[PDB]
Amino acid sequence: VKGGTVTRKRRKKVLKLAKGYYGSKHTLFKSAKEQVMNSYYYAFRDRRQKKRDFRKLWIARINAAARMNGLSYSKLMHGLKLAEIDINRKMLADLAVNDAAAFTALAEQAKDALSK
Amino acid sequence: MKLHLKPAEGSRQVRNRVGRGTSSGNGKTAGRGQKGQKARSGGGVRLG
Amino acid sequence: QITSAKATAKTVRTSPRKARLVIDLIRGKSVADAISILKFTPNKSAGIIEKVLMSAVANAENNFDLDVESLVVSEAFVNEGPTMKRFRPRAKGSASPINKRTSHITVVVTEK
Amino acid sequence: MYAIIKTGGKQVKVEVGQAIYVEKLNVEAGEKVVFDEVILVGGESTKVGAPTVAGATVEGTVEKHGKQKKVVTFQYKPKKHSHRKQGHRQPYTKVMIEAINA
Amino acid sequence: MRTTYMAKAGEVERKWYVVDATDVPLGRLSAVVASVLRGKNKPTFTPHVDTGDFVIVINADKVKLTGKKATDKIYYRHSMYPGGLKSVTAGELRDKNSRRLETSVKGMLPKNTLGRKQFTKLNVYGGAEHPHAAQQPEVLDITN
RNA sequence: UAGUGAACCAGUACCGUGAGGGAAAGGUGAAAAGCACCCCGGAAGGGGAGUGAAAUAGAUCCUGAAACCGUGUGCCUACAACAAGUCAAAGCUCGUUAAUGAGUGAUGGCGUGCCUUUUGUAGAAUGAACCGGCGAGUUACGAUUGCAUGCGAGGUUAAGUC
RNA sequence: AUCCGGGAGUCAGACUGCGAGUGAUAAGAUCCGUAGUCGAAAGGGAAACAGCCCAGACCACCAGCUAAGGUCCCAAAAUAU
RNA sequence: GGUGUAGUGGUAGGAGAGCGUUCUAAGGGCGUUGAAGGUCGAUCGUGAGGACGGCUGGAGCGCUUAGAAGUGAGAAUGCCG
Repeated sequence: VKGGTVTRKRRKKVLKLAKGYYGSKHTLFKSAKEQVMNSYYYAFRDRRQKKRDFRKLWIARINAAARMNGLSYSKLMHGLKLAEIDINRKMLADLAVNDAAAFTALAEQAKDALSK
Repeated sequence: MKLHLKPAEGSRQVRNRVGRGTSSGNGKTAGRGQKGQKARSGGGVRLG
Repeated sequence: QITSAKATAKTVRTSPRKARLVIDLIRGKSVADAISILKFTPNKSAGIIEKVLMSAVANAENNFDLDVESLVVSEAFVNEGPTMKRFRPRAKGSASPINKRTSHITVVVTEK
Repeated sequence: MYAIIKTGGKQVKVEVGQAIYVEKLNVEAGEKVVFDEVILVGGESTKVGAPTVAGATVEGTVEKHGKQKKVVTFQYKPKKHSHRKQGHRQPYTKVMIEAINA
Repeated sequence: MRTTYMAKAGEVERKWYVVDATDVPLGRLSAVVASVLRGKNKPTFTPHVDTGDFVIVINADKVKLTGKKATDKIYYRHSMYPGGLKSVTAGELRDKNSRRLETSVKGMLPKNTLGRKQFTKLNVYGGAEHPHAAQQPEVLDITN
């Protein structure tokens, strides 16, 4: 049994996952398999640091727009969870950017709750 | 039953081929582990 | 109709790097300037691309065209040919190989 | 119009005449879906509610059942001998939106 | 993929502020000023786009150094030659080059290519007067 | 690169005084009909014109991959420390096995290759210049155990003849 | 958990908390008991760090709550009382 | 076979089920209106892998059931070009 067209299907399926690599890779079948493996490590990591990053982004934007209304960067959280309001922080980020009237309404109810 | 065939159930096993890549379970030293004279070629002491 | 006659010359005994220098001095220039440039460079790969341009001009004259004075060198290539292989006795018994290389030179002459 | 709606585990903004990409719903193509939990209603005079504003139903219809692209997840551990190979491809449902709260 | 404002390079409008420095220590001036220049205290971040502002600092001759550090915070430079430390400075820089004391904010920022862009929005003047009065700056009180 | 070392003028060429050692190299098309004649050039080589279904089958002649060397161009690059990726992403260009499209990438986060051997590796322990081909638990005779099949207080042939 | 059979690897271990010995009550020393982690363990913290504190990844998501450790700026959260 | 509860890190190693190459047999098929091979593609499956279309190419090759092996390459200070 010869080994005719079994290796090339492998190696070209490896290369077609390796287009756009800075240097030699494109054209070396030993050193293009390796960064495919390391790219899979970084893909595994970075699917689980998308979710970390956007919490930090929306927290920073909520902090800015909350300090715009005199409330500190955290007392919105305690104030809304006393007033039983449970928006995701993504949607508080979009309202804090766009709807200034609605964000001031939410901020005044959070002022109203912890004013006991 | 004609030429174009069924064995009995459990009548015929397949094989286990050894030293063919590290995901079958028997690649890189073939079910023999690390060094020592049970792991050379033709090693192992006589019986008893 | 057509334009742009060709002319090549296969397996010329010159190294291919040292003929890529001269062809950098011709790309995009008219035929009137290029022969005058190639007569005043004292290299070996001057006296070859001269003959390639003259044969391409003669193809364009005596097959298709007129207007010798409206032709522009638009493309020029150097490609590597079959290398010979020899040896040489280095000191203390051993030996070391020696390439002997060849090039394929083409010139395309459009009108403008 | 605004309707910040809990669907699945997530929250989406909603207007009229748009599409959402939602996790599966066990409703066939071209039928009616009524989302019930509404957190905020917008427009001009917003109606902030302690959770699920009463008297607020969001209708809508389903276009398709389709999938995302594959997510190739290969793990290895260096200088030892390992290969786990998978592939994963979640299904999703579009939703056309009609008639934020009647 | 969903909806958050990744702001663009030509949407953000910038402003011009004036910050006094009469008897405030270095750390807290630099803290508030360095939190300004990244574009914080605005709800329109990116971690790319220079959403910052412009800071002008007045009366750099009258910045507090609390307790000691008047004769003590010896800065250091080395100049890539043997025997080359130059500990020339002290708290002397309150008098000579009170602009230079442009180090205790250059430390406070990242050291990317945005920590070089956003550093060029400080204009620190030792005296009490702008040259920049043509651009209409505003005032920031500090109870921070 | 298999099959004799040897498909071809091979125990030859070549190596050692000698006994001895010992290679590489198959394929145009059906038919040589293997390019008359013209032009450039000292020639080699080429462009027309023809033969031919095809000459990008023109004699190194079926198909013609990879490293390697060139030409043209859509996007980017001259204040920048980069295991060279991935995640996020403005602009510019393009239009597919129609779908939650393709190329490129200003800028920001995170991040010390692959094997083998070790109590321990990024190691400054040890191996690879690159690409392609070849290149390692098999068979005969016995022993033992699991599974299956036919008979079952019985089972079963061997050498040998047609 | 025991019994009857088919098939192996392993006999160089480390450091940390706690009892001892030799040592100079010196060592990332050496040699023993005893528990954990590493070997065969990825994720968070101690600037970076196999062995220390928290905790064991079938897979996807631009949802939520806490541990160890933290909250002026690089860098997310009190310039908290 | 709706639906509950529980589980799914891993080296030496033990166990189970599949992908792919060449040949043999039987059945059913394709091919000068273009087979094998090569190149490009934005396609399908959980995996090894399988289709379809565009170009090149010029005489053989798939599919189903069972069988037999010179049955799979990234490393030997590997051998040949």
